[PDB]
Amino acid sequence: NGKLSEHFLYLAKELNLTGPKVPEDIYKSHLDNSKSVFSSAGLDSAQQNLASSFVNGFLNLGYCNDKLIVDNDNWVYKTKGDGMTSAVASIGSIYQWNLDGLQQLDKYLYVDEPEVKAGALLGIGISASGVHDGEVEPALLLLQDYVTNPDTKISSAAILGLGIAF
Amino acid sequence: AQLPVGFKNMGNTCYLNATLQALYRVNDLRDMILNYNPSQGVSNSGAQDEEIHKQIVIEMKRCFENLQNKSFKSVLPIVLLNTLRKCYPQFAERDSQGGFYKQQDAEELFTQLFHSMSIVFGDKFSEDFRIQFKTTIKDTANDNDITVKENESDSKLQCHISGTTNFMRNGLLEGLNEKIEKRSDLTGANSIYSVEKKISRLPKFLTVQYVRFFWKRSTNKKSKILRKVVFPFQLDVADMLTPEYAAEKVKVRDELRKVEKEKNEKEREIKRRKFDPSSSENVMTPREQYETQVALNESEKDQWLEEYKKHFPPNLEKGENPSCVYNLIGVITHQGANSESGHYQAFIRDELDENKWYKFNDDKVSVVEKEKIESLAGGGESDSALILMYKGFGL
Repeated sequence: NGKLSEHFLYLAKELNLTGPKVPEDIYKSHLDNSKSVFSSAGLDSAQQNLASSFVNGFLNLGYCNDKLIVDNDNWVYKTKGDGMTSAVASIGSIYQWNLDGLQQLDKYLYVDEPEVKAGALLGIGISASGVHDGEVEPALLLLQDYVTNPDTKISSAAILGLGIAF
Repeated sequence: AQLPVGFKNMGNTCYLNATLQALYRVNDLRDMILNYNPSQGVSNSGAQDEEIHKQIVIEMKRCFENLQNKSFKSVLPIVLLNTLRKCYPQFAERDSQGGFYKQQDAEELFTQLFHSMSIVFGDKFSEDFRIQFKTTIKDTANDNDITVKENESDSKLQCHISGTTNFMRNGLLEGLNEKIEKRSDLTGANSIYSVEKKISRLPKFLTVQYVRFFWKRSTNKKSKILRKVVFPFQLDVADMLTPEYAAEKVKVRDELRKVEKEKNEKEREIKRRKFDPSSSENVMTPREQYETQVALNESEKDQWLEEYKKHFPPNLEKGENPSCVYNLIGVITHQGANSESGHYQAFIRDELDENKWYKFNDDKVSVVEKEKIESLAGGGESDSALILMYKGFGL
């Protein structure tokens, strides 16, 4: 980009296509075929109560609709401990490789526990990977503010996040 | 209730262990023992060893409470044994390590224990083991002479397995044909008598003692009758019962059948719950749900037993079995012909599942089946019954 942008046959299409924005778009077409699932696996009670939540994430690799499962705040607050952190990050993994599904994560970022704030930031990292040269919703916009907050857990999720997304 | 466990051994007390677990598993017997306090005293002052007999009973209390406990495989039989030596010189006998006691005949121990409970409780303990017989005494050569006893009775029935036998069942028949001779020829010669007993009144609890220890004359050794026997799980005694007594028993048995089915109906519904996981309750092992269910079951079973007993006619007398069927609850088996240092093993039918049995090889617990006990060939090839303990159905 700059060679292409100097010629200016079209500015936008070339930037998008050099950038990873077109790689986000082709996948959207693909998902429909492979079939969008709300499928979860994992069992209740004890340390599996933590697992089942996380596992929904891993099973919904790449960009997938699992919007309605996520929309329940029940499952998220039902996780315990440090496991709460991993839950919010894994919601980002449902929405891996794509901006769309930011909104659910932002909610966690403001509310309750220090634990879920760190989780929200890590997950926003995982999701925003589908950009680095589209420069459409930069990672930097979200991620600056939490470096400044001196709490160690919050900052750590966030400055690792920057590393992944760009 | 709570599962039975290891019974502390310490060498040469094998026989002693086996008999004690055996008595415990009888439901009635356990409670009376638990409910024994020295305040109620001996119910007979006909015995100069009245105080000692109280003391035994108390040490068995100790043992029983601890046996039940899943925690304690200790029961401390060190003191109990000491007490036995004082009470009876049979048990002071036989040189050994530490005290003098060693391995013995579980048959000897069982008769002596029996009197101990009998004196403390009185006639209540007794009626629950009294067997009446209408005994006909006919000389084989003089059949014409027939002398009849109607008030003959005994606490214990002998199964003779000497003479042609292949089964416990056959041996119960041969056991009625004891043979005795009589110096009088006013009863017709010095010939053997056929002595034929029919049981005209059953006790709640039936004790079978194998008679089989003898000195084999020809080899000049202690021996025991080597002949095969096989003991079926379910016993039926309908043939030995005099017809007139038998009819009443078949009718009673039917009310009992109904309860046995409602007991096994709600039993199945237990197994399902455990099979499934615990689902949501959140950061919990399944184990905590599960223990609770195990507790329900033990309660439900005692409750079902009480239903059989309440439903029995008020015509039924205490010290009569309701029925003609009995269920096998305890097998004291013996191994080795010598009992001078033979070894005793114990099989005890599991409480929580009657279906299952625990083999208690002294302290050491291993799981076996009810079937495994049926499949025994008996004799000396395998462990073989010396004392069998039989429990009236539903008690």
